[PDB]
Amino acid sequence: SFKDLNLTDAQKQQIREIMKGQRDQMKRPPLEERRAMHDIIASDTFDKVKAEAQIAKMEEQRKANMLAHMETQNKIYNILTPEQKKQFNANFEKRLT
Amino acid sequence: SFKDLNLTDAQKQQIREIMKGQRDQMKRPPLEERRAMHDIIASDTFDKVKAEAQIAKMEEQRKANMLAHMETQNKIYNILTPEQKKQFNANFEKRLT
Ligand SMILES: [Cl-]
Ligand SMILES: [Cl-]
Ligand SMILES: [Cl-]
Ligand SMILES: [Cl-]
Ligand SMILES: [Cl-]
Ligand SMILES: [Cl-]
Ligand SMILES: [Cl-]
Ligand SMILES: [Mg+2]
Ligand SMILES: [Zn+2]
Ligand SMILES: [Zn+2]
Ligand SMILES: [Zn+2]
Ligand SMILES: [Zn+2]
Ligand SMILES: [Zn+2]
Ligand SMILES: [Zn+2]
Ligand SMILES: [Zn+2]
Ligand SMILES: [Zn+2]
Ligand SMILES: [Zn+2]
Ligand SMILES: [Zn+2]
Ligand SMILES: [Zn+2]
Ligand SMILES: [Zn+2]
Ligand SMILES: [Zn+2]
Repeated sequence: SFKDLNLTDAQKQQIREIMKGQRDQMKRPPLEERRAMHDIIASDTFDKVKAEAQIAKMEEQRKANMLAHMETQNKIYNILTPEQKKQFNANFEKRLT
Repeated sequence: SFKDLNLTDAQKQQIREIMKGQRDQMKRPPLEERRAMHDIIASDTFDKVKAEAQIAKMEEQRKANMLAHMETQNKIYNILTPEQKKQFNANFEKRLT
């Protein structure tokens, strides 16, 4: 939640420039992934080998998405003032998502 | 100047580290050059050969100073974002030193 940091107008513009500078922006849990999960779950046995293959399948896409996310967050962190960084870091310590 | 350069606090710290890292590094003794220049000017006749020797001595100090200056500016340039580099380059066109 960047919005509780009292972002300056300059910082709001800088965030826009960062988010345009790293926009993917991917959709919400691909239907294909869900359908593969569905096939594993709605079966009379749990197929662990099949499940492992399903879990691994989008590893490349996850890597690209998570790299973009982390780089974006790092860029935003670095436009913050020392006061804002302390608040961001305190908030980080309390959340688990 | 740094005119319209939106420096991150991380980059402002990096600049301080660069500028401290050049202000200490090599020696600066310039009063001797100035005193030799003074003695050429405040003399009953102009000694061209002596003046040429003073100028050549000054080239040593100029080299040291210019190398330090350019290296410092290069280090600063390389902490900048692409947007900031474009602004730095535009500003460079308007400044004289
Ligand atoms: Cl489904
Ligand atoms: Cl069956
Ligand atoms: Cl069966
Ligand atoms: Cl793989
Ligand atoms: Cl943490
Ligand atoms: Cl310069
Ligand atoms: Cl300069
Ligand atoms: Mg060096
Ligand atoms: Zn900007
Ligand atoms: Zn389904
Ligand atoms: Zn199915
Ligand atoms: Zn069966
Ligand atoms: Zn296993
Ligand atoms: Zn793998
Ligand atoms: Zn993200
Ligand atoms: Zn995150
Ligand atoms: Zn932490
Ligand atoms: Zn005299
Ligand atoms: Zn002479
Ligand atoms: Zn300089
Ligand atoms: Zn300069």
